[PDB]
Amino acid sequence: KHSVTQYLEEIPQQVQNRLYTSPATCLAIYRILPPLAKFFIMAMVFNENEVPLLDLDKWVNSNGKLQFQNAIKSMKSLHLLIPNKSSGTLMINLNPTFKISLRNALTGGEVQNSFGVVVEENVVSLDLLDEYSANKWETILHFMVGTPLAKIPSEKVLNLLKHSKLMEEVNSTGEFKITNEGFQFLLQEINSQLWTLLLQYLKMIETSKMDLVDVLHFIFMLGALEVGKAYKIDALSETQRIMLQDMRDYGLVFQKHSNDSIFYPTKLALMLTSDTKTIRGLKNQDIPDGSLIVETNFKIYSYSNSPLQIAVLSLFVHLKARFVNMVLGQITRESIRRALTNGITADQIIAYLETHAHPQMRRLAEEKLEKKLELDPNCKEPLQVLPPTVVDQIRLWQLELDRVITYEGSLYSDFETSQEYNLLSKYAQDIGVLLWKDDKKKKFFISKEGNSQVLDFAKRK
Amino acid sequence: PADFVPDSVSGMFRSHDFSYLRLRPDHASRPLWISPSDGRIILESFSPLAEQAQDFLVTIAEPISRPSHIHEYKITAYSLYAAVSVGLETDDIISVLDRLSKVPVAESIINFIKGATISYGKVKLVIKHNRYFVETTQADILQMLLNDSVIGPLRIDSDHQVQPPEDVLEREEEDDDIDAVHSFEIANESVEVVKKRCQEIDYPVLEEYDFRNDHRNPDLDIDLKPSTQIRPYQEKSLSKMFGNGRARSGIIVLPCGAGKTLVGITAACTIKKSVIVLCTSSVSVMQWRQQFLQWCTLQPENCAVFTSDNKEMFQTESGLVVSTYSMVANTRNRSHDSQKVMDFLTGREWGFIILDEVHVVPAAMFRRVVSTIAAHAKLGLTATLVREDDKIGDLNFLIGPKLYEANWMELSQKGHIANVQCAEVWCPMTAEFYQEYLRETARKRMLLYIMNPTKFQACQFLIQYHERRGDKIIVFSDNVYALQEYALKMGKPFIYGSTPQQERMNILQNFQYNDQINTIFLSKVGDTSIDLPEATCLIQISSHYGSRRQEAQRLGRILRAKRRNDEGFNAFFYSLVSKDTQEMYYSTKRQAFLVDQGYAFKVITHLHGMENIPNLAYASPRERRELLQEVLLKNEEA
Amino acid sequence: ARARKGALVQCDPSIKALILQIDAKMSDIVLEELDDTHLLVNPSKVEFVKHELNRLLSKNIYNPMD
Repeated sequence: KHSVTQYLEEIPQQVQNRLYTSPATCLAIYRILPPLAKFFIMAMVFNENEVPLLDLDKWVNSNGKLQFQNAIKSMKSLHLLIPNKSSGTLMINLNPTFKISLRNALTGGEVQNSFGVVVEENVVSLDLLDEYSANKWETILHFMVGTPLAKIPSEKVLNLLKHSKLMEEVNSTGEFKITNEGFQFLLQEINSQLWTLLLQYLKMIETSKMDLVDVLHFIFMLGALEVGKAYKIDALSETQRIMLQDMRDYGLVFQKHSNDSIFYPTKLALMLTSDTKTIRGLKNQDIPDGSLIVETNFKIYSYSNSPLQIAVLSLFVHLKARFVNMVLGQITRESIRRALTNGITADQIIAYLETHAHPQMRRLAEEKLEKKLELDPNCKEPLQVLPPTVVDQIRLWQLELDRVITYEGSLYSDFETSQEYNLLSKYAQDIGVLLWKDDKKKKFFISKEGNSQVLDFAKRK
Repeated sequence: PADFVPDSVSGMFRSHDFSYLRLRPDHASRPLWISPSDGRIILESFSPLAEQAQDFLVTIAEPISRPSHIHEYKITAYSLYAAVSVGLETDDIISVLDRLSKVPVAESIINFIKGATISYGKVKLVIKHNRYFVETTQADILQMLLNDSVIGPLRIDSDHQVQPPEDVLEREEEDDDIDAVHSFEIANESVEVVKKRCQEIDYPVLEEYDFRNDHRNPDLDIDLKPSTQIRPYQEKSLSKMFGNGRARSGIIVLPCGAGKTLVGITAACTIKKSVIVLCTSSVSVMQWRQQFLQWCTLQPENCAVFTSDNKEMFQTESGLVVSTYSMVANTRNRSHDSQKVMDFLTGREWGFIILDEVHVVPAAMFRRVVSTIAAHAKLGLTATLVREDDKIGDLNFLIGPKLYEANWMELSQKGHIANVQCAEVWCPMTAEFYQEYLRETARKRMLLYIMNPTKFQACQFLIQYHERRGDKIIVFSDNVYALQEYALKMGKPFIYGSTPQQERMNILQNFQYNDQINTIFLSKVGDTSIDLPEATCLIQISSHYGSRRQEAQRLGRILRAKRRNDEGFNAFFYSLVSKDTQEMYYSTKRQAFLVDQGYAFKVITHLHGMENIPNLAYASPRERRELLQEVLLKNEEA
Repeated sequence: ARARKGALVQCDPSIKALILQIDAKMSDIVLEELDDTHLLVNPSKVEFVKHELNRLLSKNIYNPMD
């Protein structure tokens, strides 16, 4: 988890304070925080007198009071609060801007931005655009995955992917295929897919029109609700418009055509901070949408399917014979080499497959599990929960296929004594260069380019 | 030739290409939808009730029965050929597939299925009312008699005869196919090649060998004797040799040794004719005469068996016979009185012949029985049909494909055949032998494989584990040359080929019901004798390519021959797999059909506790490097 | 006093000999038999060799069972 929070906190306070104007964000980020934060924030939310510290520690009893640190670190980490060690104590209060940025929002303040959604005549249909972006939102996966349909045609979007370079494919030939990031691309479907990308916008977002609130606000304003109009008409900065253009271009925004309106709030924006139900021509029903068979017979077992996720699942198994709702494809010791041909371990595969395609394998989780949870100490010999038999073989083949590690560069060789190692190689294991730390080796390893602190101290020894 | 390959080829009909699926018919109709073009098997949302449906699935293909909604399936060409015994409404299966037209219904496959229902029951080879004739019976193989020349010109225009069913009886198509397009009475001369001509002219023709419909016999020296009983896997085989018209025979694949004489008793009892019986070796055969041959239905006196040293009463009784192929499957023959026996019985029109575990038997020697008896009917009994000698004519076009399989995970729900959880311990390797393994040559490389230090550390651990939780052991290995050294370096008995008969007795007597000297080793000819009714702790150590089949078959008699019916039966198998070595891939290729059978396998490269063994010689690796110096010797002999 | 541009390869005893045997007709391409689990190798032939290294584990199985 990249934990967008981590991206968030990267910036200094003035920028943080810059952003806290848009109230919904303050609320949005409020959701982000661990509960203690959420808790104590309220505790300070409506008392306009900075407060000591031990009191808060005196709020918590024993075990769990570590989260206090995990709490207080976080808030301090982004410095929402302002410490005051005036009287030796810590007099504390939020960034009042942010605090009022909340309170105003919390009790109907002057939030024109967070309340930028100017509702209008609702022309939105449920199936209306339900995949209308979902197509573009799905096709991009294929276009990213590399498939029959040019679902990844966004020149900016592609240039984003190329700029993002998270995909392991031949950009020289144009490919940005399943790298580990591509594998990760397969990994975090919605929360991962959205966020994992969204930063790419920021990743590309460095050149012109910083306007981060007008950027971020365009996000959480989207993250707010399907207000449709009242902003896309006017209530958005030009940075919003480009973001609006980008959002629709990213698909993540439910903006219709004609380039003059308030775009609808596509479901994605809900999914952006949902962590809830996420599924959604006219046939759109799950959970069986992802349909497949998991078992120790090394094959495709597919009645239902996601007509891309299949070829996605193929990315570790050879397609041999497509049929209407089934395909002959043998996922075997041979097939797994492909995920290693890309290189990524199919370890993500395990739980995901133990999580996905079970819609077609629901009788499986009882033909296999038998709920072998409480009978654990009554039998020395459990039964396939969760099915490891191929997974062991996988884990077997895992090393068995991998079975090597290579290094390259120069080779430092035949050192002198136990300082350069136990002065500056556990210190190379303390300044992050080494590509081998074998103490007695008297020889150590890096990657050729990586010496800026490697031909520097052993000379000094 | 005389026989046909078609008895060892399961897992077919897999009709599906890069665009197999037609407009999903069963998409709407979701009561049941097997993979049609394949013939695969899959349930449907309007229909999940499975368990009773075992039989209908039995008609077609291969399941996955640790599958959840259902198991797998497949098409099968000769599989419909087998189904002719019932011979039900052919379109009904298609009608059954009517709902199962999962894609747009694969009428071509359906036609293929109609074709898949073409041959069996559509047989064609004439027969006549106490004789044989030149005609044909069903549509699938009709002309397999009439238009013939060894069945049609080897069908003789003789009108009809039971009493007139003899002179000819173009040899006795007493076991002819389904009969009588205008049927020209069969002759006495030349079907020894017809059986070859058949598939040669490719007639999928359903042989028929009757119960009383050949009166070339005031029906001869058998009679019905039914005293026997039945465990849940008998009757199908028994009625499997009836069909239409008049009766028939065939070939059946089994883990043998289940009182298979008893099932042999019936059909022979049910023809009252001239029959002989055959088994491998006076090494093998005696596990037959007297613990599983008399609790059954036969009189105590008749039969004779022949080795001219292990000879019997020949020229004596009109009754039935029993012999060994390899006895006369060869110009091997001990007492020329063998040729006092040879000529008749060879030349004798036996109504039926019994061959047993002809599996290992090569055409290069198996054709002798083909060239020996030519009995009016035949018995198909071996171990495995998918093989290494998968050559052109398997005994099928002589008798037929396999008739009855075994059953393992869900019929044994009537009788547990020894619940298995197989083990392969993935012991790593040292280059020290391996380096000159990189210097080695022809199979004398494999000896180096036997020189692995890891086998020892595990070997006692197996003995320790088994007795730490206290159940005694049966082991498997090969290449006695040093494996014998292993034995009395394991503290355990040594067993070796090239061995006197005397010493074979001291192995079991104060050893079986005792509880102390509880370990055993095996040779490469001793396995051709017996396995204990004890110690299903089964540990493989050493094997060899190609033998894998019979090696895997060798493992068979332990568990399947067992029948005790408890609640769980916590039984297991174990094996040694020295990692980083030439064979395990072939062993995986051997493993390739391990859990094929549903009898499963689990792997442990290292368990919880392998190293707990302090009694291992070579505990430090310099004795293992002393071993190196001994490792040289034979491979320096090599 | 040295740093040859080398290519370490973490390895195994048995495969080392294999890898040695790799050099054993493709010498100089390994650089030092560091230990059973480490080997200095050839940027010009490294996974090339590991392809050659694959060849032996390809010489191992070939695993078609076809």
